[PDB]
Amino acid sequence: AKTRSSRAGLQFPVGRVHRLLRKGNYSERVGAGAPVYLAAVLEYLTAEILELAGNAARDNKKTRIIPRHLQLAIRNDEELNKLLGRVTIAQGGVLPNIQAVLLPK
Amino acid sequence: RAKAKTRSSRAGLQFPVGRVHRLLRKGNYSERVGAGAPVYLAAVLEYLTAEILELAGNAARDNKKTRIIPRHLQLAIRNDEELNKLLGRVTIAQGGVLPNIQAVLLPK
Amino acid sequence: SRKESYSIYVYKVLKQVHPDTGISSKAMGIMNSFVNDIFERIAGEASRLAHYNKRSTITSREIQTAVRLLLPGELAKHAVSEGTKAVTKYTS
Amino acid sequence: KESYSIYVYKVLKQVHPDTGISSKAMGIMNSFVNDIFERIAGEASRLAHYNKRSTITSREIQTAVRLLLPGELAKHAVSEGTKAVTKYTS
Amino acid sequence: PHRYRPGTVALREIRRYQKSTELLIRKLPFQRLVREIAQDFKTDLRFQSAAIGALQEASEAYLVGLFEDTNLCAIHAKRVTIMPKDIQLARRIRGE
Amino acid sequence: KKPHRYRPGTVALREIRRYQKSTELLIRKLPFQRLVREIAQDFKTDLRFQSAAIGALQEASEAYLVGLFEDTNLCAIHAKRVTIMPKDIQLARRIRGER
Amino acid sequence: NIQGITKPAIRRLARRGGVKRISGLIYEETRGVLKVFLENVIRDAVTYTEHAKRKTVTAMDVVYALKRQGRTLYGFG
Amino acid sequence: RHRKVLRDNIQGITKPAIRRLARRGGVKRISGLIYEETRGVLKVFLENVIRDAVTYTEHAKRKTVTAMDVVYALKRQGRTLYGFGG
DNA sequence: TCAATATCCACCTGCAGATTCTACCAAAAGTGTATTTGGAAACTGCTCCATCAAAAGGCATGTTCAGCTGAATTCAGCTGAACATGCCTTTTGATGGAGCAGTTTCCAAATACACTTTTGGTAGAATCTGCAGGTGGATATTGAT
DNA sequence: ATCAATATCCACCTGCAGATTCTACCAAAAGTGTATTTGGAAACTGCTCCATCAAAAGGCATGTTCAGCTGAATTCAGCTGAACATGCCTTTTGATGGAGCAGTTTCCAAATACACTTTTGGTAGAATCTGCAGGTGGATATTGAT
Ligand SMILES: [Cl-]
Ligand SMILES: [Cl-]
Ligand SMILES: [Cl-]
Ligand SMILES: [Cl-]
Ligand SMILES: [Mn+2]
Ligand SMILES: [Mn+2]
Ligand SMILES: [Mn+2]
Ligand SMILES: [Mn+2]
Ligand SMILES: [Mn+2]
Ligand SMILES: [Mn+2]
Ligand SMILES: [Mn+2]
Ligand SMILES: [Mn+2]
Ligand SMILES: [Mn+2]
Ligand SMILES: [Mn+2]
Ligand SMILES: [Mn+2]
Ligand SMILES: [Mn+2]
Ligand SMILES: [Mn+2]
Repeated sequence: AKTRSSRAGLQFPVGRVHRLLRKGNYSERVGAGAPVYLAAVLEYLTAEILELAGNAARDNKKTRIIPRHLQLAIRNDEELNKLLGRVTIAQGGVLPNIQAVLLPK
Repeated sequence: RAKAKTRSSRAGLQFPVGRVHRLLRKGNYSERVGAGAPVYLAAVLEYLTAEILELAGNAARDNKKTRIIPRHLQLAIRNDEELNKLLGRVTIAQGGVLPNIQAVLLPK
Repeated sequence: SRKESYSIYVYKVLKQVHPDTGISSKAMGIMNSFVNDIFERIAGEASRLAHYNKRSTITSREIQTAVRLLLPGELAKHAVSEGTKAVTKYTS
Repeated sequence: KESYSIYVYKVLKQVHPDTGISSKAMGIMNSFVNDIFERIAGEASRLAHYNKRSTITSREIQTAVRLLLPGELAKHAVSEGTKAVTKYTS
Repeated sequence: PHRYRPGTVALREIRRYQKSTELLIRKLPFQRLVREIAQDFKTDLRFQSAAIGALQEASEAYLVGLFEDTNLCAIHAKRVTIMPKDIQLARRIRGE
Repeated sequence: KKPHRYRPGTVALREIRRYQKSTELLIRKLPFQRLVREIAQDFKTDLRFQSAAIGALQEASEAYLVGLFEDTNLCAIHAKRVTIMPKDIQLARRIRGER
Repeated sequence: NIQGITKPAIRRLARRGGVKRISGLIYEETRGVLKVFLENVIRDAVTYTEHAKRKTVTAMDVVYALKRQGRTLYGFG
Repeated sequence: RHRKVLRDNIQGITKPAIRRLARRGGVKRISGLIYEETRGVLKVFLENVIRDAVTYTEHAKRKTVTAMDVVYALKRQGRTLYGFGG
């Protein structure tokens, strides 16, 4: 017995991704490599975000990542920020940022 | 095998129901397509086309012109609030812009 | 190498609304662009609607809802009238 | 109801073995994964249609990734995808 | 007796609320407003609590971002005070 | 008689009316063509272009710049100025989510 | 009910948006804006709700409406 | 057999052309630093569209950028363009 | 620079409660075969594309110079911030029940495809025709008298 | 209370490049007939939400005081617009040659199709441990008087 994800060296479900592609009304047919590739990409992005968010969680002396940590992680990363420029993260709040002119002296 | 009558004729439309149906079928939108869907869609597309051509034709006559040009389409769309909303992110090639000067820029 | 387009239908409609008015080739190109655009918007939204509700069939109801989502106000109401009337007549 | 929760958690354990995640944050990760799935699959679908191809392959996925992802993320994601396909194929 | 100068407490509040993530509008009035507006579209509607919550997160995120842009407009006009004029400029440039 | 001379602004206003009335492309065709081919050459070499492709690029670019200048103008006027400055462009593009 | 969105709430939102000083006329203005926003989302949301032949607006209806306004929301799926 | 190297063509977008564009945009008065600024902005814009366009061209295994490639790039950048589908 | 305050910020501990762990079981995924088929390779017919050429005039560039704009400054009216009081709205916690979702079964009705004809749509060819420019005279507007 | 000095409209005119109509073949609808799905109408049921009641806490509305910000008023020095001469280079039209799209045929590597059996992920309580609710005290900042 072997899963496709095991073979591809992935954690994300290749079979599921493949099935979602087939039933997603995207194309009449779906190639064997497409769900492997897609699953790999999704896993990679997830890994990057969890990496940074985990860093923020450790910085806040917490063992559990919360939405705030995800917001901090995403917005303080230029490319992740562009990728998610039109996305609202519930309970994420905003980056602390005060316009210099508003400060005293 | 009777005398053929088109779906567009039955629906009372100018726009091609059969073509629209085929495009729905091969556009990978759903596994199945109901009989009424392409009729409805063709009707809507036809109607929208009619509204825009109406306004653009009016604009063309306002310029003492008998042929609609892209400029007329722009005038029609932008001077109409709802069409402007519908096409807010659309560029009309050779359409130019609405004449509009900010009051403060006028001589005082 | 035959190319299809909405040109003749756009022209028929034009002759309906302005019998003595013509249209440049470029303006016709813009109209074709328009029709294809709205087609993709409505069909796409209807596809999503069918998927959200676990339905394998796009019907006139999906099309109608999509029209209501995509078009503003009176444009939407009028479009809905045209669509519904066309379907009711067609079935009869 | 399905979700990516277990896979997100596995990945999390890979990159931070002693770190957990709140329920809300997991919900946000699920939203994220579904979102990017739709962006990439949608773009790949359009790519296939434009070129009159009936099959979405890894090549459409790759091109779609290059269109959707910025800079370094695109390069690395492409690398991971190709690498995964190569390994799977082996 | 004590008195912070105008601006100090404002700034302190900015730091406080930018540090946190809690919803800033009271639940019940928002609920009431949402159900009221919704009644004008479709009648005898009900709402999941999560639906109302979604609406509130979205609304507050939107308003906050708008206030950021508004602030930028005010500062652009060499002011520290946001005015309706600033909001209107921001919304016009946003295409709202 | 000193020769005729319009006051600063009059000819500017005249030009505004003129170009808002018309639809012709305002950038010279050949130099735009060169710019496009240069930039494209930096992504992929020995590319060719349909003439309509470049035309599409120019229509899009000019519509974009014109709209940008509208917003920029509003930013300048907001600051009680009549003269658009780089600050105005930067504000407009920031609020647009371009930067 | 629009008055239920009080002045200090709007001040809190502005503070989160980094605003240091606030004109008195802002609040009413803000309310108008808020109203419009809600009207736009809820409308679409309800549309989805009625397409599903339901009487209860779900979180997903809202999410789809927001998504279609290009106001994508994470966390309510 | 091959054309002269394209160099510094962004300067081909002259001061009066930019002035004309601004006029259509309703601008009455223009700071001297605007033009260079504009050149930067346009440059970025083009880079973003053309990039995607070329991507499409490369996906189709073509060596010729078509109007449709451009149209698709503009569309995916939320810059929908009418009039070139023909 | 300074006493005299007020407010953050880190750190602490007791536990309520979110999170992680477990184990059951439909429902997906996997699997073993068996058949099809999309599209890539491989000519190849011809569009368009790239580059160059001449010439003519439209437009870019540099120059001069002064009007008026933007920037810098001054000042005080009145707006918006901060703070103290006390009322009431919202928050929090229950209870009851009906009004929606969510589900199964089963057939009538709706759709899917393939086959077989027909006809509306297309590509040039043959015709038709605005309108682009070209001319010129009234009307409007502008800046200095 | 106007004249010059320009720019802008407004009508008229006609040839031709662009639009429209005409022709006739044929791709793609339409008609027809079987094969598959599916929409819901009837009939149940656990639950979500709504309606109503209730206490109480903290958040908000209000009134007072005043600091300081916004807007008006003023002043000036350069910058940017207007105008003009030069001559470059864009535009226009066409030639020349071929790179590179498309069109057609051919045939397998890759994908779909079934019939069943494993494997797995969703679910809801148990078990496990982490934030958090407040409280302390030390760091950090602020304020007004010098
Ligand atoms: Cl593949
Ligand atoms: Cl239907
Ligand atoms: Cl105002
Ligand atoms: Cl500047
Ligand atoms: Mn180069
Ligand atoms: Mn066979
Ligand atoms: Mn084949
Ligand atoms: Mn000034
Ligand atoms: Mn005072
Ligand atoms: Mn016929
Ligand atoms: Mn003319
Ligand atoms: Mn045939
Ligand atoms: Mn078989
Ligand atoms: Mn088996
Ligand atoms: Mn398992
Ligand atoms: Mn702890
Ligand atoms: Mn605490």
